This record gives sequence, C-alpha cells and structure tokens, in this order.
Amino acid sequence: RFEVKKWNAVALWAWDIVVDNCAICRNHIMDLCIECQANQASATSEECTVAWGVCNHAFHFHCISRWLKTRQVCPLDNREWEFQKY
Amino acid sequence: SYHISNLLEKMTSSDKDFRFMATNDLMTELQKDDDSERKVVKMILKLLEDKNGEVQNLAVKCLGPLVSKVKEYQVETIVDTLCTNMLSDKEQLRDISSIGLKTVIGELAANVCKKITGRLTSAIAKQEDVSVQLEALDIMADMLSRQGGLLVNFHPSILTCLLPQLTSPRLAVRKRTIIALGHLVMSCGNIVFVDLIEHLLSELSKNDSMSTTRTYIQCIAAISRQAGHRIGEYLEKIIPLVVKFCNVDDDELREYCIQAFESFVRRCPKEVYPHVSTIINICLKYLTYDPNYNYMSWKVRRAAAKCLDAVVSTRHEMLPEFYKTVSPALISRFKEREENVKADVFHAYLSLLKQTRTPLTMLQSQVPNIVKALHKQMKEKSVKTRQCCFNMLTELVNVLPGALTQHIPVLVPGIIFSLNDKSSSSNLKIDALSCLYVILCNHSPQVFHPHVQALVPPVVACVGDPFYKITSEALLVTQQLVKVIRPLDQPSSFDATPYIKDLFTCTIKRLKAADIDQEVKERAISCMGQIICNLGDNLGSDLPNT
Amino acid sequence: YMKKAEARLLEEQRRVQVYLHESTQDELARKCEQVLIEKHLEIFHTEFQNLLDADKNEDLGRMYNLVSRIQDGLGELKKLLETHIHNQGLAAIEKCGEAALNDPKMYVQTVLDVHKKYNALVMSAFNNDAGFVAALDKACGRFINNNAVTKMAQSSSKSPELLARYCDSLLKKAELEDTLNQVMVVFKYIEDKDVFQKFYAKMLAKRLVHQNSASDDAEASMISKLKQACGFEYTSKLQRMFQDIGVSKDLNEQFKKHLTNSEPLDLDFSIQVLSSGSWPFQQSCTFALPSELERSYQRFTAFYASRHSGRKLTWLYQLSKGELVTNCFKNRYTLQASTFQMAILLQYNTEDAYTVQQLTDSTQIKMDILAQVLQILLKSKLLVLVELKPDTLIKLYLGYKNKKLRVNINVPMKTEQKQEQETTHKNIEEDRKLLIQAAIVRIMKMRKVLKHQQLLGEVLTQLSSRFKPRVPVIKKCIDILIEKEYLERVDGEKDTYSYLA
Ligand SMILES: [Zn+2]
Ligand SMILES: [Zn+2]
Ligand SMILES: [Zn+2]
Repeated sequence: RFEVKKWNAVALWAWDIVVDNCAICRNHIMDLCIECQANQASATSEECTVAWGVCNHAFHFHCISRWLKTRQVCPLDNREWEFQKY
Repeated sequence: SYHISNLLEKMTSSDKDFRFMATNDLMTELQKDDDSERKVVKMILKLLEDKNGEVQNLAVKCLGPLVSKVKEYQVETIVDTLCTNMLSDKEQLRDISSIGLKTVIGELAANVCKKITGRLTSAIAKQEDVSVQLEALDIMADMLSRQGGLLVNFHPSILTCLLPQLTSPRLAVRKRTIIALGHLVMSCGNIVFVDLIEHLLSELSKNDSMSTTRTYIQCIAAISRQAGHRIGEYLEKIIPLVVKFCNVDDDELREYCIQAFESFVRRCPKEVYPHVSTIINICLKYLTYDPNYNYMSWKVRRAAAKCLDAVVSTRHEMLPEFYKTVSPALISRFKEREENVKADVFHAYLSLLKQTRTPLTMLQSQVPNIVKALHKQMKEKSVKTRQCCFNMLTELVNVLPGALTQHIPVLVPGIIFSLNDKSSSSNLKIDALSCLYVILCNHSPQVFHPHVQALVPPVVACVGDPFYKITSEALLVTQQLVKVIRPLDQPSSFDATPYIKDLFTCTIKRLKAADIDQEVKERAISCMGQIICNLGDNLGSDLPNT
Repeated sequence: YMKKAEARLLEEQRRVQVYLHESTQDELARKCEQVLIEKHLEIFHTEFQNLLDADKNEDLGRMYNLVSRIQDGLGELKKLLETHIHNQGLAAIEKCGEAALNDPKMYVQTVLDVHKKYNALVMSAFNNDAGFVAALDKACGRFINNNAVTKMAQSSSKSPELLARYCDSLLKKAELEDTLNQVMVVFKYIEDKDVFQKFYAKMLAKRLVHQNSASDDAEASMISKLKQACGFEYTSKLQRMFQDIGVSKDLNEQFKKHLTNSEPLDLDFSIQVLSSGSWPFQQSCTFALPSELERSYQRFTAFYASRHSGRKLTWLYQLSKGELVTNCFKNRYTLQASTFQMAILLQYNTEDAYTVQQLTDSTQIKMDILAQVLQILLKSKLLVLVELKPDTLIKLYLGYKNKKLRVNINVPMKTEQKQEQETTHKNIEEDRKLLIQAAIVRIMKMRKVLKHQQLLGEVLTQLSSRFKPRVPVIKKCIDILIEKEYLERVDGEKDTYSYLA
C-alpha cells in the first residue's frame, strides 16, 4: 500500500494550430523537408533540424529559411520573425 | 554626406540584416555635418525599442563613441531621454536604458553628471518600486566610482537620499546603499563625513530593531575599510558600542562586530593601540565559542581567528604579550573539529611565526607543546590538515634551525606515514618531502642515524614516482640524505654500506633517461655528483660508466 | 648592492646640488646611472629570476625602482615575469591531477589563487604599470585556455564548462559576492564564452524548475554581473525563464482557488508550465501514466483547455517528482522519488515479485532507463533480486530499515551527466556553424561583391566576442551556402563571391 502525498509536475505548452507537422510543408515535423527527402542525401540533409521563434512556432529550419528570403513575417502570426532555438 | 544618408535610410529597411549592417558600419565610422547629428541621435535612441536583440545590443555599444563626437546639447538630451526611459513601465526599456546609461557614464562632464544626479536622487527617494531603486543605486555607485570629486555641491543631497535607505525591508537595497556610502566617503568633504558618522552613532545608540543594528555595524565597517585614516579620530566613541553589542546573544551580530574590530585593527593602526588589549581579549574569549559541543556557530570562531591573525600580523612591538597569552590559546585550539576554523588558526599561528623573525627563547619554550599538538593531527585522514602541519613544521625549522632536536623520534613516523599512503595527493607528498629536506638541512647528522633504515625506503620509492615533481623533490631529499649518512667534515661511526646500492640504483635510472624534464635531469646530475663525492670508495665498476 | 647604489645616487644628487654648478646635474646623473645600473643588467636579470622563484616583494620593488631609470630597460623584466607566471599557472594546474577534471572547485580555486597572488605582486611592487599588467593578462589567458586539464579532455572547452559548474555549485542549496566577482574576472580571459553561456543557462533552468536556489538576490546579482560582462541578448533570453516562472506560480495559485469550488483531489498538486521555445528541455520518453494520477492530469488538462484555446500540453515526466508515504513496511516512512520510481514502485502494493520483461510492458518504459532506475532502487536498500536480464526475477524486500523517517531515494544517474555534456557540446557545434552561416549571409547582403580575405576578416571581427572561428569551418559554411543558392562565384576573376537574391 503506497499513497501519494504530493506531486510536482512539469509541462510544456505549444500552439495547437498545426498537429505535429510543419506549416509551410505539410509533413511531420520530426521528418525531413520536402526538398531534403526528394533530393539525394548530402551535407545539407545533415543539418535538418526544427527551429523555434519568439512567438513559439515550430517549423523546419530549411522551410523557414527559404520563406524568409522574400518575406520577413511569420507565416502563422503577422509579427516579425526572430530565431530563439534550434 | 551621401554615406550617412544611405545608412540612415537603411536603418528603417524592415529587414534585420540591413539594420544590423548599417549600425555596424556607423559604429565603425565613429571609431575612426551638424543637422545630420540630430537625425543619427534620434535613430540611435529609437533603435533601443527594436524588435531584434542584436540591433539593441549594437545601439547600446554605439552609445559609447557617439557622445565623444557630438555637441554637448545632444549629449544632454540623450541623457534626459535615457533617464526618463529608466522610469518607464516596460521591463526591456528599463533594462536597456540602465545599460546605456552605465555605458555613457563609464566612458567620459560636470553638466551631465549634475543632470543625472537630480534624477537619481528623485528615483532613490521614492520607495514604491524596488527595481527602480536598485538600478538607480547601482548607477549612482558607478557614477561615484569615477570623477566623483566634481559633485561637491550635491553631496548633502546624496547623503540625504542615501541615509533613509538603510532601513528598507529589502536587503539588496541596504547592500547597495552601503556600497554607495563607501564610494561617497572615498571622496567627499569634512561636514558630510562628520554628520554621517554621528547619524550612524545616533542610530546605533538606540535599538529600533535587531535587523537595523546589523546593517549599521556593516556600514561602519565598510566606511572604516574605505576611508581609514579619516575615522581614526572617532574610535574612542565607536569601540564601546561594538564592545557592548558583542555581548548580545545573537550569532549573526557577533560576527559583524568581530569583522569591524578586524577592520579597525588593519586599516587604521595608529589610533587603535589603546583598544588592542580589549580587542584581543574579546577575540580570545569568543575563539572557543561552541555551546552545542563538548570535548551555525563556526562563523564567529572564524571571525575571531581572522581578527587575531590581523592583530598579530600588524603589530611588531607586542611580541612578548603575544607569546604570553595568544600562543597557548591557538596551540590548544589546534584540535578544532571544523576544517575552516582549523585552517584559520593555523594561518594565525603561521603569521605569528613569520612575525617572530627575546621572543626566540619563549618560542623555544613553547616548541614541545607545538610538537605534542601536531603529533595527533598528523595522523588524520584530511589532506589539508596534514599540509598545514607540514607547513607549520617547515616555518618553525626556518625560524629556529635546531628546534626539533628532541622530537625527531615522534615526528619521523608522521612524515613516513604521509609519504606512503594511497589517499595522499601530490601536493601532500611534495610538502612532506620539503619539510623532511628542511629538517635534514638544519640538524646535526647524529640524530638521524637511528632512522635511516626507516627513511631510505620511502624516499627511494618517491624517486621512482611517475609524477616528475615528486621525483625532483625526492632527489633533492636524497642529496641531503647522502650528505648526512657519511659526513666528511666531521667524524662518524655510522655504517652506510647497505644503503649505497639503493641510493645509486634509484639515481642512475633517472640519470640515463633521455626523455625526462630538465629539472629532473639537473637534480639527478647533482645527486649523482654528491653520491660519487661522498661514497666513491664503495662503488665498484659503476664509477667508470657513471 | 641595490641599497648601496640607491644611497650612492642620493649622495651624488646632494653633491651636485650643494657644491657644483647646475649644468652638471644631468650629465652626472646619467654617468652615475650608466656606471651603477646599466653595466650589471646581466646580473640583475638572474637576480630578478631568483627573487621571482623565492617570494621577496621588497627586493623586486627596489629593482623596479632602479632599472626604471634606464631607457628601454624594463622589457626583459616584463618577458621574464610573463614566462614565470605562465609556468607557475601550468605547474599549479598540473599538480591537481586526475581529480581536477571532475572537481570544478579545485580548478577554479587554483586559477584564482595564482591570479590573486600575481595581481597583488603587480600592484604592490611594480606600481601598477601598464606593461606588467599586460604581461599578467597574457599569461593568465595562456594558462587558462590551455593546460593539463584541457589536454586530457582533448578540447579547450572544458574550462568554461568547469567555471559554469562552479557557479552552479555556488548558487545551489556575504562571501558569495566576492567569489562571484572573482569568477567574473576569470570569465574575461576565456575565449569560448558561448560554452559557458549555454551551460549556465541549462543549469539555471534546472535550478528554477526544481526550485533549489540559495537565494533570489544572489541570482539577481549574477544576472547583473552577466549584463555587465556579456551583452543584452543573453540576459533577455534568460529573463524569459523568470517570466515563465512567475506566470506558472500565478496560474497555480488561481487553479488552487478554482479547486475550492469542486471535489477536492487526493494529493497536493503543483505544476510548472513552461514555454516550449524558451527552455532547453527535450521531449520525454514514453511512459504509461499510473491510475492514481489520472484525476489530477485530467483536471488540469480540462482547466488549461478552458482558459487557453490553441495551447496543448506536453508533460515532461522525467523532471516531475513528489513524495510517497508508505505503510506496508516495518514502520511508517515518507519517500521522495521521481515519477518513474513511483511507477516502478506503486505498480504493486500487495504483490511481492515481478519479472522485468513484464514490468516494462506494464509501465511502458524503455530498456536503458528502466535498467538504470531499477539499479538505483537496488542500491537504495528498497528492492532485491551485477547484471540485468529480461528473465530476471525481482521481488520487494521486506524488513528494510532507515535511520530517519525522511529519505531521498532520488539520486542522479551516472551516465546522465556524461550524455548531457556530450549533447551540449555537439549542440554548441551546430549552433556555431549556423551563426557562421548567418554572418556570412549578412555581409554578403550588405556588400554585393566581396573577396575572400575581407569576408574572413569581417566574420572573425563580428564573431570575435563569442568564439574564434576556424578557417576550415568558414570554408565549409561558404560551400554549403553556395549549394543552397545564397551566394555564387563570379565567372572569371577567381576567388570572388557575389550575393544572389
Ligand atoms: Zn516543413
Ligand atoms: Zn530540411
Ligand atoms: Zn509565429
């Protein structure tokens, strides 16, 4: 017989706008990019990771990097984009 | 003209890269017109609210070189904008403005300081928000660090705003107020120092609360540390209050009092002589304060030991009194059960020995007590305690060459045990070897004769240690050992035959190595030369090869 | 001889001022100095080295006073002092040995002792001259960045990691300000500041999540010192953790207020809700939630979904702890354990034995983590059956006793620290590569056409304050950016790049 006197829990919150998938490319966030998976493997595919912003949105690094060449605005919210995690 | 205009145009490009590059180029330009200044100043000031941290950092960095190449009016408006942003509502604005203001103050004059002082006084005077108080106090301390002598006319106002802050519920405010008060005292007038001193004395005479007395004692200790000679005229009134407060049954209050006593002893020595006796008496009384143990209270013992060290290390014309009363207390208190307090006691006695360099007769008389106290400590499992004991012995032999003539049979086993121990460290072995070398070099060879059989194996083992410092120390010890075993300037009846082979074999391997450090090579050459000089008649066919 | 020479110089000054013409003063002083000091500089250098070996500050000060009269005579002394300080630092670090690689306090204390001793020597004897200060700084940087400890780890990044670990130990659960200031003085000489920043941030996150700090004022003071030393971006990134802590405590308070108007729960509940992008914690491993904690999880999930719309919660069960009270033992005990320990402990109450192959399926725990937590429990005198097999039988051991009612059976795993350090170092490497790429993109955006050496100089100048980049890394970054159509090589005029929009 064991009883739980108290519990201290830690949780992380993220946006539910997308269900565990990138927004620019509609694939799993933990998988490869569309360009990376369509093209042959190389040194570029090694650095394929997920990127977070101040607005707490998660995209593939390649996807957001390609998006930022022409526009300077986060795809989901119209605020300016700023990298904060890799 | 066109370059500056292009940079200003690019600083609003809605792209972070262009803004960063324009700011970097501008900063490079100012490190190597008139209407253009009114635009670049506004651009720099409004870049502190940017949406990118890198641009804000570049703007703060650019705030430095800017003020040294712009008219005084724009410097004044920059200062005013930063000061009024310091009391804003956004946390980022407050932080960035504080950083920028510190940058502007650090590199730099009388007009801008006068402008800043009023705003800082107004901010500190208010007690509604504590973050603004802390930032303003830090900025004021930074300002008083350098070019603080220009603010002669604002010193009474600075005192008036600083003094009530020593009662605020937050402790950080009190600490920053103490720091600011020390910086103010370092450069100020006579009247401000005076009325500050009597304000502190009046606040100490009454006991409004237990917490305030601690911070007042801390403040007077800080002022004593900072000014020094200027507070020597008021010790006659300062000391009785501290003596009275020492008797209060608060552990935290005693430590501050003893630290204040140490500060008075160290910083102002000329006008502290009359109270030296009572300071010493209080320290001796409180050095053994431990109500929960019989043979958080170690702080007062540490403070007492440090104060005794300070009073011993600074007064040279009182050695007879020291050897009369202080020394037996420390010798009896070598048995502390707390490591830090024991280290402080050992440091105090080491300082006494260094100051000893007649007191020699009394030190000789006290040597047996020191030996009896050290014998129990040398068998402990703590490396620091054994290191302290070995340093103590080394210093004692240094001051008296023949101090340990009758205590070798009880001192050698401790060195032997420390030499061959798996738990011993390299520093402990080096210290033990150095102590053995010093002992051997300052005593007659006859006393060590019954102990050669026990001393040779550990030294020979230390010669072959993988670490080269231990090998060098062992060779240095072996040279003196071979000098002692067969003296040439005196007649001896000792038989050195059995140990010659071991002493030669431990040395020849180091001698012909061709891969060892230079120090080991030189020590091996010297040791082999001494061995050939002192025992050349007993070596066989190895002499030609050597 | 130094005292004799000083007395003779004073006597000559007296002579020439009393009974000689004033035009002879400069010539007599120069001739006396040349005869007395300049001719014995070779002996003075050896004496200087000997006095450096055996600490004698007064003699060093007298020598500094004597040689300062000779034109360009202090350079050799500065070089000798720099070499001596470097050798002393290396020797002091080497004596620590194997223990210094895993004992941050010893390493930092040795460095601080050497620096303090020679800084005091420079102030007291050499009158705080600029050249001697520069020599001390160069020597300090040299033996801090490279030493015996760094050679063992085969990397120069071990020193910032040890400094960060020392700071964490100091700030865990009046003299603290002095040692923090000393650490900040040490931090100036470190060239790889990004490693220190990353490790300090991760350990501060660990302190804040588990609520184990000595005092908040110490943290505020350290943040202020970091602001003074580092930039504004790093402090801005650190402040988000404090903001999230405040938001989390407010949310916990308002949830406790809400729980009054409902059925009370069976346990005391505290929750730390953190932003996913402002904290270094990764996704938790798979874990089957035990039946006793379902009610609290469901209640808080419903509450969070009620207040916030587009937010979903991810639960990190490896950072969650609690207290277990037990009564089916020899006596009454309270147990402090993590969620995994509770899962592998509360899984059976009246049962006595289980098989690990079945326990892992029941609790949905991976192999290595389950093995580590089971061996932690085994070493804790709370479970009995060194090697673990899937068919091994494990049974609860009755009759266990403790010397105190309160027991903390939550001890860190051995492999966890090494894995964390390796992962942090790797992540620093990819971060450095990404920063180099971003900088190259920035300069190519500002300057449309640029050469190679100018680009390298600009990159090193811009990234200097954080780390010193290596040329092969920069070349690899340029090559990978070319493949991604960010910049292209112009036809002809070899070794020249142009930005491509
Ligand atoms: Zn994608
Ligand atoms: Zn990709
Ligand atoms: Zn967004």
